[PDB]
Amino acid sequence: CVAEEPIKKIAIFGGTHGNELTGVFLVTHWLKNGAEVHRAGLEVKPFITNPRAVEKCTRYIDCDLNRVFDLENLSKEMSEDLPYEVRRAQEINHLFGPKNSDDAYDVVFDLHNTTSNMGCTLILGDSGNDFLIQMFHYIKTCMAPLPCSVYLIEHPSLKYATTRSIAKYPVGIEVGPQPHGVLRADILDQMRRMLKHALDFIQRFNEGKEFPPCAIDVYKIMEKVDYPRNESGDVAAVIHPNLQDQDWKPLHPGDPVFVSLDGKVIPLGGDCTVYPVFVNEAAYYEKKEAFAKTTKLTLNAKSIRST
Amino acid sequence: CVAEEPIKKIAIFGGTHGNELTGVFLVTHWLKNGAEVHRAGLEVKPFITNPRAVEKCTRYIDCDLNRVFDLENLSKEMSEDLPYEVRRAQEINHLFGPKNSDDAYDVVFDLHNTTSNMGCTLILGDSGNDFLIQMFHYIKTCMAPLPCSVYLIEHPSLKYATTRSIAKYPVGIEVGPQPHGVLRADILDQMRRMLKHALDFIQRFNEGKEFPPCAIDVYKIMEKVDYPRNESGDVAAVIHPNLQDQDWKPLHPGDPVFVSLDGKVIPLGGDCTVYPVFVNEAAYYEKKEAFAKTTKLTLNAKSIRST
Ligand SMILES: [Zn+2]
Ligand SMILES: [Zn+2]
Repeated sequence: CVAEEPIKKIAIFGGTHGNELTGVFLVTHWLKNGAEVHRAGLEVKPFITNPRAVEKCTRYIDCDLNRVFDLENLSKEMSEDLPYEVRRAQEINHLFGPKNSDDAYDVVFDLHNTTSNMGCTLILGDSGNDFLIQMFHYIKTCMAPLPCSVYLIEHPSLKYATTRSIAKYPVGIEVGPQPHGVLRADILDQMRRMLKHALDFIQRFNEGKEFPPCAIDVYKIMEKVDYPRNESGDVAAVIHPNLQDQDWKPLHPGDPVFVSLDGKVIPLGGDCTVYPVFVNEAAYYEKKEAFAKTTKLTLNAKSIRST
Repeated sequence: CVAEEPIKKIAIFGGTHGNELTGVFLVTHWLKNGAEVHRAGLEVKPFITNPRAVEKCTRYIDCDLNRVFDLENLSKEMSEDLPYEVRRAQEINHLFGPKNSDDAYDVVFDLHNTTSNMGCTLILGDSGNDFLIQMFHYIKTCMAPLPCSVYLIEHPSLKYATTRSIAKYPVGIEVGPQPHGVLRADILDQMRRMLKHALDFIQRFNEGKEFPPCAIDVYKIMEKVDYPRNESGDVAAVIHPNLQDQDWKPLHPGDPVFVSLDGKVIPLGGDCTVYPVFVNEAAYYEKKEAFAKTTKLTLNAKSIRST
C-alpha cells in the first residue's frame, strides 16, 4: 500500500508544438475563464509553452521543444547563438521545475495532437509510478466504453528529455487523429474529457477516496521503424492501405506495411506480432519513424491513498 | 460540333504548396517513371513548382505561389523586399508560357491536397469551355462510383493569379482529406487515377475521337464564411461536428455552422440552401475561410473533335 501527500500544484501545458491546435485552444480558453479546470484545493495552472510557434501556427522555431529538457541543455550558459526553444526551455524549467527537485511542479499535463488514427491516448513515463497507474486506470474506467490507450515509453536509454519531465508527476495527453493546424470539435471535446477525469482524480485522491489495487493494459515502446528511403534521402514507398489508420491492432510478420508506387508490397517481417502506434505521423517523417513498434502487457499498481 | 486544335504541350505541376504531399510524390515518380503519364504523341511534362518550399515541407517561403500569377506580378521588376514566390512565378512562366500567348503550354495540371473531406475535386475556370467540360465528364465516368465533384470558379480574382493559369487549358486537381506533411496510399492512388484518365482523354481527343454533347454537375463558389473571431482576432468558435467532414453536403437555414467551447450554436440560417466547400481546410484559416459556400448547377457541353 502506497501513501503519497496531497497534490498541490498543477500545470496544464498547451502549444509546446504551436501547430497542434487542440492544446492551444483549451489553454487559451481556460486562461480566459478557468472554471472548467477549477478544483478545490488545486492551483491548476494552464500555460502556453511556445507563443511564437503558436502565433505563426508552426511546430517549432529552431528545434523540437520536446527534446531539450535534458539537464544537459538546461544547464547551458546563455548566449546569442542560443536556440529559441532553449531560451524558452530554460525559462520553463525555472518556472515549473527545476527538473527533479522538491520545488518541481507536482503535475504537468502536456497536451499534444497527432495526425495518426490513435484515438484517446495517455503517456506514462514510469511503469513504477503507482499514482499515475491509478490515475490512468481511473480515466479509462470513467471514459468507458470510449477507449483511452496507454503508451508506455520508459527504458531510461531513451526516456529523459521532455517539457513535462520536470513534473514530480508528468503526464502526456495525446489526442488525434487531427491534421496539424486544424481544429476538430470532436477532438477538443475528447481532450477536455480526459482532463476532466484527471483533474477530478487529483481532487478525489485528496478527499480520501482511497483507491483499490489494480492494473492497466499498456503499450510499451520497442523501437521506431523508419521509412525505407532511396540512396537519395526521400522515401521510396507509402504506408500500406490496410495498415493506414490501424494504430494499436496487432501486426503479423506477413501483413503488408509499406507499398511503393510501383505497387510492390513490403510485409512486416520478423517473428513476432507487434502493435503499431503513431502510424504515418506528419512530424515524424524527419525523425525517421513511419510508426513505432510496441509490446502489449499489464502494469499492476498497489492500492493508494493520500497521507 | 465544336472543332479544336490538337493539344500537345501538357505539364503536370506538383508542389505549388510545398506540403501537399501527393503531387510532390507523383510528379517526382513521374519524372523518372513516365510511362503512366506517357501518351504516344504528347510531350507530357511533370514539374515541381515550389522546390524550396518542398524541401522545407512548408506551404510557401514568403507568399502563396498559387496567388501570384497575375500580370502585374509576371512582368514585375525584382526588388529587395519582393516575395520569393513572385520571382519563382516568372521562372515557371519563362518555361511553360508565356501566359496569354500562342506559345503557352496547352494543358497544365496543378496537383493539390486539402485537409478537408471533399473527395476527388476537379477545378474548372471557364464555365463555357466545352473542351474542359468534356474532359471532366470523361474523368467522372472513368472514376464512378467514386465521387468526383466539380468546383467552378467565376470571379476573376480568385482564379487569374493561379499557377495553372499560365497554360492554354488550366486544370486544377484536388484530393482530400489528407493532413499536410503526410502521404496516404489511398490518396496517392486516387489522384493518379483521375490523371491517367485525363491523359487518356487527351490522347484519344487528338486521335480524332469525336465526343458527343454532354453535361455535368458543378458547384460554383458564392462566398467565403470566416470563423467567428473575438475582438482580439482569435477564433471564437469551431466547425460544428455535423458540418465537419461534410463537404458538398447541402446545408439548410437550420443546420448549425459553428460551435464555441461553451456550447454556443451558430447555424447558417441565412435565406437559402448552400453547398459548403473547403470545410475546415488547413491552409485557409489565414484566408479567413472556415469554408466557402457554393451554388449548384449543370453545364452542358456541345460535341467536340480535333481538327
Ligand atoms: Zn507534437
Ligand atoms: Zn491548395
